[PDB]
Amino acid sequence: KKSSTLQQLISETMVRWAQESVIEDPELVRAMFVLLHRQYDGIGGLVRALPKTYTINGVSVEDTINLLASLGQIRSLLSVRMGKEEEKLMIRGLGDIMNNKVFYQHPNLMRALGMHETVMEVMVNVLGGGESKEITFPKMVANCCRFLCYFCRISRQNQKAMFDHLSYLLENSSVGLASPAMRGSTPLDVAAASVMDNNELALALREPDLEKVVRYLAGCGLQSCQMLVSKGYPDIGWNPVEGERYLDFLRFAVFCNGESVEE
Amino acid sequence: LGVAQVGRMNFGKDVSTLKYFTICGLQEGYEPFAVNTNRDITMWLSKRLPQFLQVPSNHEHIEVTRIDGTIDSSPCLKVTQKSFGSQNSNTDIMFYRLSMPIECAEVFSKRDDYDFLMQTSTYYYSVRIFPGQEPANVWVGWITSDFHQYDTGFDLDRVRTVTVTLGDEKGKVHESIKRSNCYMVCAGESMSPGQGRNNNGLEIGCVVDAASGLLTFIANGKELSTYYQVEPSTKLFPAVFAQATSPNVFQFELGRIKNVMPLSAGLFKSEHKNPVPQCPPRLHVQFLSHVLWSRMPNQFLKVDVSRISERQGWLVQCLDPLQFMSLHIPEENRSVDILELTEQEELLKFHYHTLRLYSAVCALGNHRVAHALCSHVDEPQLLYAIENKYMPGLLRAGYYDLLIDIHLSSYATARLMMNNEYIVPMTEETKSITLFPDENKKHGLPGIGLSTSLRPRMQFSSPSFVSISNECYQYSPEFPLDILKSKTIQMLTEAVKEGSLHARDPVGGTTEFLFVPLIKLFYTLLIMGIFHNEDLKHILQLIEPSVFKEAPKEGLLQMKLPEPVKLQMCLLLQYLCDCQVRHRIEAIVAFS
Amino acid sequence: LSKKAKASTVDLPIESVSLSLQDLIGYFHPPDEHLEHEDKQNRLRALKNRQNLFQEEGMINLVLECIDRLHVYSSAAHFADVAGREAGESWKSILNSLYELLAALIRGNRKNCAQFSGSLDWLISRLERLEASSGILEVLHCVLVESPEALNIIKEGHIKSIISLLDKHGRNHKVLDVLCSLCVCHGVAVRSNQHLICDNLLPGRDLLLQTRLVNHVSSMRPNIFLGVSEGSAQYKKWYYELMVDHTEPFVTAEATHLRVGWASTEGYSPYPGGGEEWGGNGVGDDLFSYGFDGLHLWSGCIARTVSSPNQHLLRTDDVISCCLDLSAPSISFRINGQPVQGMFENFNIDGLFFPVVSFSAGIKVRFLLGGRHGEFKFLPPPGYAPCYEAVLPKEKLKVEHSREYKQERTYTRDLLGPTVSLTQAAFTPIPVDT
Amino acid sequence: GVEIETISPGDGRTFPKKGQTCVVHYTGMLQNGKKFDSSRDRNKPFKFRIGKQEVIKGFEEGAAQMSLGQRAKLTCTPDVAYGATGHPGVIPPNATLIFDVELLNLE
Amino acid sequence: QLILLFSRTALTEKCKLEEDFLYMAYADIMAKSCHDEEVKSFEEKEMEKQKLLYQQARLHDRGAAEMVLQTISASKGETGPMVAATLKLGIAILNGGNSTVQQKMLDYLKEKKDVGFFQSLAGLMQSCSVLDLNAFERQNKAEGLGMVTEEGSGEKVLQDDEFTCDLFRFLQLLCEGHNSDFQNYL
Repeated sequence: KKSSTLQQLISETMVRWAQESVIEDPELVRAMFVLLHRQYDGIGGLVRALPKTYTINGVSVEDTINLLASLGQIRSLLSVRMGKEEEKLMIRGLGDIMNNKVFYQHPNLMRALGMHETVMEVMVNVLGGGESKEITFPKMVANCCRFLCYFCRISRQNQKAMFDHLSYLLENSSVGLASPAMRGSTPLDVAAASVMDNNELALALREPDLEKVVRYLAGCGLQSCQMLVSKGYPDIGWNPVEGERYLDFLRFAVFCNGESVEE
Repeated sequence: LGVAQVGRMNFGKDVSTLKYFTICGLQEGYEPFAVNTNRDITMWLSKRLPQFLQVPSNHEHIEVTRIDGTIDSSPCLKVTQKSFGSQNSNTDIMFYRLSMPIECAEVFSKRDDYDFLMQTSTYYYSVRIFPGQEPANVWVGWITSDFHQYDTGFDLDRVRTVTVTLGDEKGKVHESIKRSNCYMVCAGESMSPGQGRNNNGLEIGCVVDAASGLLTFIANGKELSTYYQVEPSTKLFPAVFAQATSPNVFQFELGRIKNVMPLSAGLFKSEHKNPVPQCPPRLHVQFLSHVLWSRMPNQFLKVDVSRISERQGWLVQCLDPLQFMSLHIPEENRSVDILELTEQEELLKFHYHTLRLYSAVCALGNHRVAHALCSHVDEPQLLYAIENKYMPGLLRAGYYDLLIDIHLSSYATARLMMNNEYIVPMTEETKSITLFPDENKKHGLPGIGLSTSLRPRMQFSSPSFVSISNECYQYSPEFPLDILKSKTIQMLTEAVKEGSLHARDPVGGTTEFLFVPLIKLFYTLLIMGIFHNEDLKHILQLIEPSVFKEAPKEGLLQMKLPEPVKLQMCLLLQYLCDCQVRHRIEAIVAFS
Repeated sequence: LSKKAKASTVDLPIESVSLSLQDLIGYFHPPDEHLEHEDKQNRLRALKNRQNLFQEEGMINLVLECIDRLHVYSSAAHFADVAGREAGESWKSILNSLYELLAALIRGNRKNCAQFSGSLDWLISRLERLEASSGILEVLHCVLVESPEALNIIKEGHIKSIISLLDKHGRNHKVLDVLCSLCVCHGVAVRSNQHLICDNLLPGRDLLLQTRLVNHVSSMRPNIFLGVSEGSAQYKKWYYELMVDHTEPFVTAEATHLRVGWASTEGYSPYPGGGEEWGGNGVGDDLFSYGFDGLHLWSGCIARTVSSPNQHLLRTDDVISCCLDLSAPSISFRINGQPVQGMFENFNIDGLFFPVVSFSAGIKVRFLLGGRHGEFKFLPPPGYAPCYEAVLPKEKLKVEHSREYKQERTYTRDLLGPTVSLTQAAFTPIPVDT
Repeated sequence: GVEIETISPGDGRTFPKKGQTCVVHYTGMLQNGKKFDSSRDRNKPFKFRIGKQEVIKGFEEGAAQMSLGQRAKLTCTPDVAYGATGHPGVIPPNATLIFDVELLNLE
Repeated sequence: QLILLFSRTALTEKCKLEEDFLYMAYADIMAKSCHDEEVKSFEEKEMEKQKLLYQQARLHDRGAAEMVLQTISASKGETGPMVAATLKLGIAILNGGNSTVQQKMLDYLKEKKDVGFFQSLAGLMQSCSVLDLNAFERQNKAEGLGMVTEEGSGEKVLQDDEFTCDLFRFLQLLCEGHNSDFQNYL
């Protein structure tokens, strides 16, 4: 009989092409074999699609459309070099996303869309391209950290999802530590909010992660603050401003829900 | 064809038209030249009208030497006769010109001083006739782009000229304008004393006032009586017409005189305020030549001529529109049909890279740059480039990519980025969705159906450059999407019909050039989702008729496609599979 | 040598440097394409290791130092004046070899391209020099493709210098490729670079080849050939009219073309002179033809606005009467019987003149040639004769294409060679001197 | 400072007024003769409201002095069209614009 | 062609072995095909052995052993799903002490003088996990306070038992049958 089905037709076409010619293009070979695997693994398509499937009521359709448009703008800003106009657009998109009610009402959709990962890599771009050469675009780092702290506070599962990015955040836990008016807007603040008042996550905290913070605090206790002495502050031997903020994260790591995590 | 000779060439596109092919040519196995072709062969003929082209390095008569400009010497371009004093030398007047023109002002206003040098619009170049070369055989001055007069006997009296005399109502001529393509003087008449060249090379100096259009000539430091007045916006090319009486003929000196700017400033915009004379590599000597081909158009205007009556005279009637895509060379003030670039390789390559730069400057949602580019490349130009069958393959691909990037890429990328997410509202339309269209468990055609999953909103902005608003810059420029759909469908149908015959004349010259741009535009439209119902049915019939028959012409999948075409058919099949997955997800949500 | 020491006493290893540069380029030659995958991978690994070792030993700075100390001399003649004549001969070759070596050292190496950012500003400053432009451009392209830090450091001045390279050196596709690489690298677009390139290149419309759609324009002429010569049996004054039965102002996005007037031939050849057979050119687009579109007088592709009562573009039911005076060169027009306050004068009369109309699609016009070939709507000006009076006694007047090729089947198309000169157009009676 | 050539006459009676929309087809050309904008190319009539500062002032009064059904040539000096800054990417600085404008309808 | 694509991808120069979904899918497909699994007859046992040998030949005739060695070598001692799939495919093609596969694997290594293969093997062994009292006690405390377990297996303790077992089973199959040459080569 004839193929009568798209899956059968695709399988026959790929097999026939491959056995007809020795394909010189590795991209063509890869595409054909991916398509063949998709035809023979139709279950896997559902397995990958259903976790990304969300249903909403009719009343929330307009708000979901607006939030999706904002998320699309933010996602499309990933393919452009970060500048002043890009910073403004990303900030306004984030602001619209906070102001949207769906962000609060449906944390599961918000997590399924991978908004936290998008804002994470947006912050990663600037951190990599402008931590060592002084913090360029500080407003982006502050806004991204504020968004990520609100994301953690929305739901416990969002906090657990952000807990998986702890190692990178603790690596970049020296971005805006000495600068004021950025309290609650630094990667250390996001790291603290990823573990704040969660016994399971506090227990899941490892020893090397705490060792990293202890080393940072020892460095702050030994060496003065370069940016403060550049602005002209008197040169004392140690760094109270950064030391206090590291001590705050250690406090949040060791104390949970009125009790002390002994481990 | 010789003088008064009439002939006809038959390429045997229609084999029946060949008179003697059957008796001789057919049995021996010879094939008609145009046997496996779908469209008429483009015929190139010898150009009657000579054009200015750069002197070849292998030219057997003329050699051009670019003498560098030292501190004490101006940059020089020396034209010499290679084969002089030997047999076969051409003792005919040779017309020379410089590549770039001086452009007069749009509106004519009614120790060197630096302020004067900066505020002046007067430019100067000089020509040195070497000793031993008769100045009566040498002419110096300016010409326009309209100059195409190749006569072995040239004199200033025979130059083409016209005097437009605009008059008032009662008849007074309030202005009279002389127009010509040759504003030049003879060095022989400038040599009044005589022996002005033998002791030292005769030195004609050409002075042009771009602000007033006044052309004055100075010879050996004294100002000649002959002068010219040109109209505003006239483009004047430095030109020397000389008949060689010496191995060394003349020299293009690019120097400057007191209170006058060198030619380089008026030629080049970057050097507008640079009093030091310059001879950039762009400036080169060109000569009038007859070795050039001309491309006969594939189609001509259909015009009917007949005698209505003795009283009514002869009727001339043209009613069917016909257009061609014209490529303009800026510095030479010339225009050629873009279809000619099948034989000018350097222009074709430069224009393909220009199209690539156009596609790159507006890449990744640069909507303001796309709006700006809509001025340079208009939608009728894009449509003509997309549909034309005689277009070069490189330009075809470039224009397809330009159309996609300017008008479709942003929304296509947004939909591709939101593709793997299924946010479906729970409405009556969603609840009505089922896995199978009817009781028979037979899959419906992919794409066709009712999909309620949320999708990005498609918005476009009108590209108008007379408004002063700024909200229009966001959103991609608007395009006639329905016309694009219909033309893409008909092109795909024609390509499917023609490619099965394996013609030796595919659009663009290769099967890849024929299919890859068309299939790419088709895939972009499909991803955007502009196609709806019956259009998608025609699409599925074209792709694979037997499988997608709705409840022997072969489709694309079994047409022996190249690897690049296969790579895009894989993308199309991938999108169809994604559509099926989305339909399954929506049916599951409906059951839930 | 720069310290003005004697050339003879100082040693300059010209031949050794040239041979080592050739050997070094061979050392850093990239793997060839026809090789197998494993061999190509091994060669690529060896090349990468060589580049890394050279960069760690800082040979790029040494090459830059040699290039800088060679650029102090502006020409091979200058270098042969300072150093030896052999050095002057080899100066250009050594510069080219050094630039090729730099390109080979930094090609495909992300770390080397990132370290060359500090020197990129130094590199672009010599882009204008003709002896190093190609090498500098190749190095710039190699750095821009690999390193994003290069795009970060590139600024408006560097972009304007790159564009001035096109402006001064002419059309070069490599500069366009460099500009393309300046916009997007590794899938990330630099919007500032895009905006700068657009705003500094596109609006000029003087370097890139401009493109437009032009309506096809055809010209139609009668058989009559009108010329003036000394002692010739030809009348100097002629008159004809054009009837505009219908015209559509916009059949397409471009305005409809409709021009009427007189045109002349080059010499005595019957073929119209000065114009191309096909294209968008019509009456008045060259210095051999003279036109009137209802609002302007056209000659040499230049239009001047001419006044007229109720002046307008040629519309339906318009009468255009064209007068040609060959005794004193003059072409005058009268629209709808009213004089047009403008005329062509003092043109070249060494040729044959004929009536001509140029048009695009969307017209319907009628020639009124006088007599039984059209009835004049208005009386001819005194002295002027109808154009039907110029037909030779045996020939028959007809209106045909001005050019020899028209729309027809290809195999039925009559290809035409050069036509004979129409010397018998002007009958000059020359008696035999006796 | 708008130079008005008439190509085709209009009724000469129905001029645009305050608070009216003008429906026009226009073709924009630089002084050198190069087209930069055309509503006929897009095949859509252009609409603007008199006195709302929606278009450049040269084009504004150029259409205002016109009549219904009139085809006119509008020459806008740089002081009434984009100034010395120009339009980025389309109109160069200090450019004089020529417009072929037809007043199709007033509504 | 697919096995050659995988081999070329493994032989291409990368700093890290990127995860390839096509590879994880097709390596699993090939591994399952090569094994396809109360007293039974001797003829039945021989038929099973011959069918297993034919299924393994279906792959190692097309270059599967070289590809699975190349992937392990390119892994550079980094534990991952790619390495786990490669080890499973190697075990599938090496089950039963397949002498032809052992000879092909030894000959390829001897010809190419591959040091990265053994370096990656040592790195993978060093990266293999063990029992963790600290993690087990933290999990027990988390259950004592009664929080819901995200995973009940406590996989943080003994992170990759299957990966460690597959890694050592691959090396055991490499020496099955008293293969003295490869025993000395290791």
